[PDB]
Amino acid sequence: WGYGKHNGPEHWHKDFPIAKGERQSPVDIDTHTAKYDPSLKPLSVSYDQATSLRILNNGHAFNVEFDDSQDKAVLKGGPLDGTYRLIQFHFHWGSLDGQGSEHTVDKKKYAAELHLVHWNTKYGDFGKAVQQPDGLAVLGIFLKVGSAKPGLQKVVDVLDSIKTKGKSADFTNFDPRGLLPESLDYWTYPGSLVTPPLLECVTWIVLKEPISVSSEQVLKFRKLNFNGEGEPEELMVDNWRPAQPLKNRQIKASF
Ligand SMILES: [Zn+2]
Repeated sequence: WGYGKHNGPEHWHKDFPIAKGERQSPVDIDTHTAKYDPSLKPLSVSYDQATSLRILNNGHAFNVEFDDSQDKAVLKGGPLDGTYRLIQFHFHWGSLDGQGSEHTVDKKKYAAELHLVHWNTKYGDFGKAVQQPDGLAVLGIFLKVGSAKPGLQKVVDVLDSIKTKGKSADFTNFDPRGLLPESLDYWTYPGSLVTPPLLECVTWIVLKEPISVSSEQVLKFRKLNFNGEGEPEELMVDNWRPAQPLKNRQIKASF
């Protein structure tokens, strides 16, 4: 599985039948169809005590991992019930500024998309959570090309060290609060992971307001390799999946 012509998203179903399930992600968010739900509570992002450990290239993206042995970085409120712990955050981008996001807004595609992954602590470990319908909460943030995101530079600068698959590097004292937009207005629907196993255990929280990054920032992302060290170089670009059918599900808005 990958994003190539032969192992791309159109092929995942072979291996992962759930690929053509009822609550697959990503999706196109029709803003005219989204339902304003007044019963929706404000998001509660507590990341002041966040502990980042490292960054690694897993061959499909680069993940910044956090210490989730305690309620240090959590997400609550909104459409959620109980506390969700931050375990990792990563991105999805394109070969061009014209594509890269997972989710689309009225068919519009962004440069990239940030996923902050949290797991329902009632289930004890990530592993068990991914086996429940209310197992995960993923915070989705759109990235547009414009002005630099100061808070993102610490990450861009470390990319050289994890160019190939299986590389990792210590990445302590990184504050995720620097990647958040000003407003926390969101869209929410019941979905799945956007990559295999594509388990349907995610509660998506898509922020309305995108953050901007400079052309130079996103460009460094495109210098990554899907391949392992000493193998033919395959640039890590377009690690996104085509939008899926909403199939009855309803997209709710907090605004
Ligand atoms: Zn993702």
